[PDB]
Formats: sequence, C-alpha cells, structure tokens
Amino acid sequence: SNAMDISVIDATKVNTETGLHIGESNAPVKMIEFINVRCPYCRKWFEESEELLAQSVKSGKVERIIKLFDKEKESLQRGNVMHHYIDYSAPEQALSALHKMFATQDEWGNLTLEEVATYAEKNLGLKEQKDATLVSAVIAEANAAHIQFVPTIIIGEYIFDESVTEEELRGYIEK
Repeated sequence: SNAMDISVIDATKVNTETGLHIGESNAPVKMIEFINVRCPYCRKWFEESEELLAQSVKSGKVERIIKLFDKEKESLQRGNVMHHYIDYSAPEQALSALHKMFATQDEWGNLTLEEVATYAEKNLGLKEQKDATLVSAVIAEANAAHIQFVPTIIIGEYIFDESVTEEELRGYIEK
C-alpha cells in the first residue's frame, strides 16, 4: 500500500548507530532499513535488493544499518520474537540468519508466539538473546522520525520501500 507519507517522515531523526551493521564503517553511503522479519513487504525488499546490496557492501560503497522494528500488529508480533534471536556480535552471521528467517517466513509466521521461539531454537538453531535497550531504541528512533510502517528504507533525504526498482535503488546509492 501507499502508506508512508514521505513528507511526514523526518529523515534527520534517524541514525547510523543503532542496529545491525553490514559493510565497512567508513562506507560513504549509509542505508538505513527499518524492517520486521515477518513482514512480506520486507521479504520482497530483501529478496529484490539482495544482489545489488551485496555488491555495494563488498565494494565499500554502502554500509547497511538494519533496524529490527518490533511492531504491535498481531501478525508482526511473530517477527518480534525472531528479532530477539539475532546475534548482534556476529553481523555476517546475523545477515545469514535474516535470510533464513525470510526464506522460512510462511513456516513460522503463522505460529503462536511460543512456537515461533521453538522454531527459532529447533528449526533454525538460534539462541534467544533479546537486547531490550536496542529493541526500545529502534522503536524510539522510528517514533522520533515518524516512521510507522515497514519496510522504510532511507538513504540521506531519500525515503522509499519495497516498491523501489533496482534502477531507482542504484540511483539513490549514486546520489
């Protein structure tokens, strides 16, 4: 859906500190991604951008800052559980985990919250490690920036979502 109001969102209120960092810390282009791993629109964003972002990260052009936004909507609460199995100490492994979570989204996305935890543990081999401060920091940051929906992707003043084309994404990265 057309939901964001890019005019209401305040891209000056987001930061490149909180969240999962993928790529070089000194990469010039900072890509901020508010996502929830149960969201199918976030799934679309992740799959359609996978190759371009992997190359951009590898080439040193882009650093991604992935902000796992725990959400209130009943369905997305399943994603919240998964967000707490992310190992922030091992970013490359965390990105791999996000990829597996998205690939299995329909399998765990419709389970009870307790069963999502069991799936993370038994089916994905993950360990619970909620960082309450980080979780709250992402919610507070989204609130400051008037970001209610996912995915919300921000590069500087440019605010977009899963509807972005790969040509448009290249355009935003290149300026």
